[PDB]
Amino acid sequence: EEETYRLWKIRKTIMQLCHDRGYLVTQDELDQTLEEFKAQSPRRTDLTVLVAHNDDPTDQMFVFFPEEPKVGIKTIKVYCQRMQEENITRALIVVQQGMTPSAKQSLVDMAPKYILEQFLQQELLINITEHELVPEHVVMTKEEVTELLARYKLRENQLPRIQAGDPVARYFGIKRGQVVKIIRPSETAGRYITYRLVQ
Amino acid sequence: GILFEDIFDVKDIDPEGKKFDRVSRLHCESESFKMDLILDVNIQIYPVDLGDKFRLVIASTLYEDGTLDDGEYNPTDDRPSRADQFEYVMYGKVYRIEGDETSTEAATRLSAYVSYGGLLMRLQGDANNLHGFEVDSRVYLLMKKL
Amino acid sequence: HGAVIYATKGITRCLLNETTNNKNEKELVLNTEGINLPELFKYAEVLDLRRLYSNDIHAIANTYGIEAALRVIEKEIKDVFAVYGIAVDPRHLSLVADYMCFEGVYKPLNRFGI
Amino acid sequence: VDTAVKTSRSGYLQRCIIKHLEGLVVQYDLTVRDSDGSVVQFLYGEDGLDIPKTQFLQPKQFPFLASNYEVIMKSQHLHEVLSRADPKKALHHFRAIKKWQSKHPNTLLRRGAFLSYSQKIQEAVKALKLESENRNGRSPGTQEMLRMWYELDEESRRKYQKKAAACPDPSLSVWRPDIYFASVSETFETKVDDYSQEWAAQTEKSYEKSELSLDRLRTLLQLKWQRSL
Amino acid sequence: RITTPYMTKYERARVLGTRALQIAMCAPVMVELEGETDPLLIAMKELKARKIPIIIRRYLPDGSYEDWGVDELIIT
RNA sequence: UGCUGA
DNA sequence: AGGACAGCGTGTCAGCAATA
Repeated sequence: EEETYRLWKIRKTIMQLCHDRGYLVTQDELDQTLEEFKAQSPRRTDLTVLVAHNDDPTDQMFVFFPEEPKVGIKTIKVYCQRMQEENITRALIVVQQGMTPSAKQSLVDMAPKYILEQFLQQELLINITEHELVPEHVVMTKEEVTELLARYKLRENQLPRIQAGDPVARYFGIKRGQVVKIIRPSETAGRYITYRLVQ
Repeated sequence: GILFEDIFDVKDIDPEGKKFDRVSRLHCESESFKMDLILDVNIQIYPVDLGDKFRLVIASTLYEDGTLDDGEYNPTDDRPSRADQFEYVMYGKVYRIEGDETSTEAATRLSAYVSYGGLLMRLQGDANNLHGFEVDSRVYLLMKKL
Repeated sequence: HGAVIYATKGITRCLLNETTNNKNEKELVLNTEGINLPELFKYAEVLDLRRLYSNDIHAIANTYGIEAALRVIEKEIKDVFAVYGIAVDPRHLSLVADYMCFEGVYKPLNRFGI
Repeated sequence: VDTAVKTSRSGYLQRCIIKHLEGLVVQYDLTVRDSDGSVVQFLYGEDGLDIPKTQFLQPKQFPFLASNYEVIMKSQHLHEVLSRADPKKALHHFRAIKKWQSKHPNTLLRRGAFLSYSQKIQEAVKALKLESENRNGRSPGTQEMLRMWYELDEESRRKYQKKAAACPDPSLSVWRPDIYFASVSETFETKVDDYSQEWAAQTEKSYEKSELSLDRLRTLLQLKWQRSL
Repeated sequence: RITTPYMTKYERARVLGTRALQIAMCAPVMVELEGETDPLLIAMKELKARKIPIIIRRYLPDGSYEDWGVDELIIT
């Protein structure tokens, strides 16, 4: 019954990850304890969640928990079919051992039609975003980046870079070309604000 | 122009143990007032001992006739009636007045710290008779044994 | 000799330095002499995984990001100078760490960084 | 022997460092940029404030600036700068920040509009959602909340948003610390508040006359900050 | 219009240097010198009187510039 | 290259 | 693709003799 503890931690972390992306999540899911998780729900196909977005109610996300410890191209297709038929665009695949290396470039191959993304199970046992040293990241909107570049007379290159595989760019699901504001809690100035172009 | 006058008696010659060369710190205690005095006195010029009395006065002028002091030192002054009934005269400034600690109690006692170049004094007692003092105020400390 | 029964990848030994604080003396620390960040994520109920620290700065930059490696760089330089009583102002280490981590990666300040 | 070898290594370390960080200068927009314009920092020390001038801006050095206030204003800032200062834009920003932080004591509590519309939690758990299963993985009782919130709420007066909005961004970020009076760092204004509260409660029991007021000491400290930039 | 109103120390140094190099090349001194042979003392005398017709052209990191007058600049 | 000085 | 490896690197500060 440690499998259930792992399932509960991963589900809580994914609920927090979905709330930080701006999806409609209730307080109970974010404050759900183990005794009630196991009360509700055992399997790995009824842990799949489907969440809606604050705006764009059609824009929803779908979280998978594949059974195969090493997901492959066929496993990816089997529920890319589910997504294509239910009419969703985004997904999130929590894998237990990894993805066979061809799969990673397949997930990338699926054009903005159906954009997927993978997360290891050991990466979700804790919320890195809740570490002391990790600042708060905020994906800037297309109209705030323009005002930033205009205030500092900048170009989008010539800005600090954040890797597209950064453990906190993968969590906040930030695509390439997006600028993220970062609020460092500084011992010197309190709440220093920086900006990083995702690339 | 007197701000304080009393007759003390030396109780301790140097309790803290810090010992300087020509200076001695006397711990006295007034009579009929029960005021306390800590006084650094140059003992090479003016020897003082235990169980010794002395009349002590603090003033703001040496003329004892109203005229203020000019802040300039002339050893040639022609007004020679300035207080000379006193053997040891000093001249310093008050640098700290602090009401006593006790709260929820009357505790309307004040400690006045005076510096005489480098020789400190502390007068502690009922505030009623330490009103003439105020920080940054120049004062003379006249003394005369008995 | 090089045949080991079983070991967590990267960790060579742990140890619990009982006390690390006087203010809240009750603190306990599980120091280690290897580095494997994910192989500790399984103990989020035994140990505090926020407050996790490592001197690696490439492993932190891979599990937490680059804005979290900036502060590890700064704290490492500060703790290196502290053992001798020296104390460089934080405004200098801030600039050094911001320049090193400018373009998304922990880049060395050497012949290949130019 | 160790002296010789140590110096031999330190020389090379310093040469390498100096050969990479040499082109970083503070610009006229207070941003630390390299030779090609690449923004390294958006504010030098994360607040500006070059080092040598920030020695007396530490607390525990205010009782000195307060004691020597008349000399400091006459010798440097003077009455001219104090009255040519207009602090409204920055002062209002700090009031907004203070109000926000007053309504949110725990600043890591996942603020959100919909999350804020979970206070009916008992309203739903009582009797409403008692009959369902995990339709699409969410819950039987979460779907009732989603339905009540989604379109069964007011069009433009479903303003759970304001109760759940971000803290105003720091003043140095928006209000240009150099040309904007009273726009200081969030850690300096806290120190100034603490010291003003511990200094108005010392004047009361001081037996020495103080001709300085908490709101002249505040302007003094704000000018001494704005000038150490 | 957006940069600091004061005159940085580097600007004071360069303005004094240039005014001194001008005075030394036989330029008219608008400050009523009073027997001093140093052009730098004369340049300081002129800076204190607010008589220097030079235009500090502050360059921003993208090529854009702002032209300030040495008279319209708060000398500390 | 052998010396020497900080 | 697991390696084996060959390949560049720097190194505070000024004088004198003397000699390539």
